[PDB]
Amino acid sequence: IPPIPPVDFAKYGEIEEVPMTRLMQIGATNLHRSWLNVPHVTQFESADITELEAFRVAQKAVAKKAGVKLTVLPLLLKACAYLLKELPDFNSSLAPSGQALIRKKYVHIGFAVDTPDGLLVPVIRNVDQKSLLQLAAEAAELAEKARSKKLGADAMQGACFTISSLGHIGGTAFTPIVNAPEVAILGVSKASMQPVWDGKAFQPRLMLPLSLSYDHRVINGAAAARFTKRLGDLLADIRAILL
Amino acid sequence: IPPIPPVDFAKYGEIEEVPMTRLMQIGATNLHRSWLNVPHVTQFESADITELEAFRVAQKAVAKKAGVKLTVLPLLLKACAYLLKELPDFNSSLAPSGQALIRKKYVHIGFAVDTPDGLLVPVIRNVDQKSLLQLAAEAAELAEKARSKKLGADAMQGACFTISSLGHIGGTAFTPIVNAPEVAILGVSKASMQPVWDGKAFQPRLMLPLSLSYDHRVINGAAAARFTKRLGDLLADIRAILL
Amino acid sequence: IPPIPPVDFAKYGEIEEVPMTRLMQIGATNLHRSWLNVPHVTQFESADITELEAFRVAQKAVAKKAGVKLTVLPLLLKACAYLLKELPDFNSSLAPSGQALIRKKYVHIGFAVDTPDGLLVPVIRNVDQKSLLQLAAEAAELAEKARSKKLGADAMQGACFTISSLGHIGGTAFTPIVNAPEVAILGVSKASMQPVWDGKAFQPRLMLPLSLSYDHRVINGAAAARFTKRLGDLLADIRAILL
Ligand SMILES: CC(C)(COP(=O)(O)OP(=O)(O)OC[C@H]1O[C@@H](n2cnc3c(N)ncnc32)[C@H](O)[C@@H]1OP(=O)(O)O)[C@@H](O)C(=O)NCCC(=O)NCCSO
Ligand SMILES: CC(C)(COP(=O)(O)OP(=O)(O)OC[C@H]1O[C@@H](n2cnc3c(N)ncnc32)[C@H](O)[C@@H]1OP(=O)(O)O)[C@@H](O)C(=O)NCCC(=O)NCCSO
Ligand SMILES: CC(C)(COP(=O)(O)OP(=O)(O)OC[C@H]1O[C@@H](n2cnc3c(N)ncnc32)[C@H](O)[C@@H]1OP(=O)(O)O)[C@@H](O)C(=O)NCCC(=O)NCCSO
Repeated sequence: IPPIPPVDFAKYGEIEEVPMTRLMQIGATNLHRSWLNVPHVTQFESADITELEAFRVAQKAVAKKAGVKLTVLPLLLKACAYLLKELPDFNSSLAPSGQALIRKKYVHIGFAVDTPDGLLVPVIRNVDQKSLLQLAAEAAELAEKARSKKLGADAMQGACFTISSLGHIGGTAFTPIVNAPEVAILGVSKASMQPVWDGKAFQPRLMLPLSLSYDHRVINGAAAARFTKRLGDLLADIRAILL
Repeated sequence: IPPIPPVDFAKYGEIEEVPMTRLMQIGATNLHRSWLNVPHVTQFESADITELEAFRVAQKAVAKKAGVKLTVLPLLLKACAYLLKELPDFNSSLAPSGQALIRKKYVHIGFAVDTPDGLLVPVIRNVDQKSLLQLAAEAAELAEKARSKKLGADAMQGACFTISSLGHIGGTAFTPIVNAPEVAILGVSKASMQPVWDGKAFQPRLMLPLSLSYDHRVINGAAAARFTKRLGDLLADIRAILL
Repeated sequence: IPPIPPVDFAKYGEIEEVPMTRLMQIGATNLHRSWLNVPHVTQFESADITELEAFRVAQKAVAKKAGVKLTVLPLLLKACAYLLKELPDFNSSLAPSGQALIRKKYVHIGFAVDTPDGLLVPVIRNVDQKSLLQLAAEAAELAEKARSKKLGADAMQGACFTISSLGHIGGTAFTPIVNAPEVAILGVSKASMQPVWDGKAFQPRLMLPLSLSYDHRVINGAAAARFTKRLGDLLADIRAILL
């Protein structure tokens, strides 16, 4: 690939060189490798989490008794685990021959944590088997280890899918980069109150923005529009996961 | 381009290898080729199809008498053909010297069909010369041949522009990949009722999400913001095509 | 990278070859170089410019007396200069060793101008030191020189960040390409009246669509969600820049 020509940046004013941490560098190399290997598409959707939110907030007592804080992330993790089992193509990777998919029968899910030194993506194993407060507690433990640089490589391996959550900061949508050899990544942005038409008038519903980026060699657009659609349905009524 | 390192995925759980159809593989190779050759931008827009819809639905009788089903796709196809003639840069391809555009004086348009074996994009020739019920009928014939694997290569060649429609499934917007050597692709997502300000109060209008991805070497951003804008205008009043 | 196979386009109809200007070609080569080097993410946001607009429109008299026309671009330029100093990572470039950032202590900002021959991006130097009517006047001078092909290379060098504005044409959002070796680019689309919930009811606020694309090797997603968030806040009350 052509390189970018070097520029004497100090011609224009005062410059200062600050160096990258090895995590940045590792991170930089991996994203570039994914960017060049994966033909990326992003499918955007909005889920009505009006009732999910009222549940989350009413279980605050139980959550405080268990020592966990229940945010939207354990709820996303449960729903995606369920879906990764209903739509296995999303749970798989392109074999190195380029002529097969390796379907994973397990569901481990990574989530992006933002630390001073760079990005880490700890993995929760067998997300499909834990409950909302287990996932709540583990998510929190892995994030504090990540931030403390006390997270060990054992816990950043073997993920099938990644959730990248910026809802705590802001934003309307974004287009995340697939962590190859995974095939998809859900980005989550900030929930807003919005008018949603009911057939007769607009009702304020609390809408969660979802951005699913995917590897188009493996996933075609209708399958991904279908994934986001089912996720939007599961989050509108999480009791459907009981069925 | 660096490859992605192989991972023993079976360390983490049970795996199963399922193979890709030759269509997937063909598809995979082509998208990767487009991804690396085309600097992609996506321009998003929403068109008010409140009146277009009421027309579509009122002509249901005529459509049933002709045996066709009239969806939004023949209407998109007519409007894009008209526009591909008003803005010829969108109707062209970058010559292999890299120093010229080959302007096509014809309008043939492909549309993405989703089949069990992978994606096919049949082509309707001379879209600019057929009527809404001709395009309606041909679209339907080509899609059933595509699904029946009875579509023959003659009909997947010489397209100038592609429409990729997921409105039947869901979604807010997405970023399609340009089918090189074409220069643009319109993605269409699901229409929603939305509040649109009239100067004094918000009115429910039925809004169609459009995502136009384009080859930025050939098309600059203002030309594409202008294409989506004119398309939004043509769909708001399709009688302007008579002018 | 594999090339795209040549197609005899004249099999399908009449073709015409028209050639690219040297600006297109230069432009084409640079975008391709950026596309392959930068792993791109776009973060979308909306800023409430209801009060900013009423200010802009009330200062029309002062502006007419100074000979300038004050649009939203000098206001974007001031706010981004302020922010490029609060968040210096956005004001920097990846050193050629790939292991350091070169932090620029200056703020010069480029803006995309659309001319018949192709795209030019003149640079305003030391944006952080000029006022709204200085930036208003210079922006206008550089754009008319650009359009007159009388802009000279001196003025297209040493930029730290680019603003690409299509608000004058239309569109909901788009994903611009980073001008390497810069690390981010703000795209601006058309402002719309929109319902924004106040805790009790929806209020029409005039919303500006922002699309920030960035070089993910250098900028991680939470930093960019934070940049767009602060910009949305500065534009909601530009007096915060006085603080
Ligand atoms: C650890 C975590 C992954 C997840 O955090 P979390 O458990 O959702 O929440 P948190 O950080 O504790 O913040 C929680 C508050 O914000 C709220 N919030 C979280 N998601 C929200 C959403 N999507 N919408 C609105 N509000 C949200 C929580 O519900 C919570 O409310 P209270 O303060 O009232 O309890 C996140 O802190 C993080 O670091 N994200 C970084 C992701 C990233 O950097 N991606 C970059 C790569 S881009 O390809
Ligand atoms: C054949 C077709 C292209 C087009 O189908 P179509 O003719 O528009 O409609 P359909 O499939 O018959 O479904 C029609 C129903 O959904 C509705 N629908 C279609 N577009 C709609 C839209 N954009 N918004 C809302 N509803 C829509 C129709 O109007 C119709 O309504 P009724 O059932 O009441 O008549 C589509 O079936 C298909 O396979 N699309 C796949 C595209 C794709 O996979 N892209 C992937 C690559 S991503 O880069
Ligand atoms: C010179 C300029 C950069 C900026 O123009 P400007 O100073 O904002 O405004 P303008 O062109 O004079 O048009 C101004 C009118 O549109 C309005 N307008 C500008 N931005 C607006 C916005 N974001 N929302 C709504 N309206 C807007 C102005 O406020 C102004 O209103 P009046 O006519 O009532 O005064 C632009 O003309 C241009 O050429 N943009 C091209 C960008 C581009 O091509 N990008 C492509 C690469 S894509 O990666």
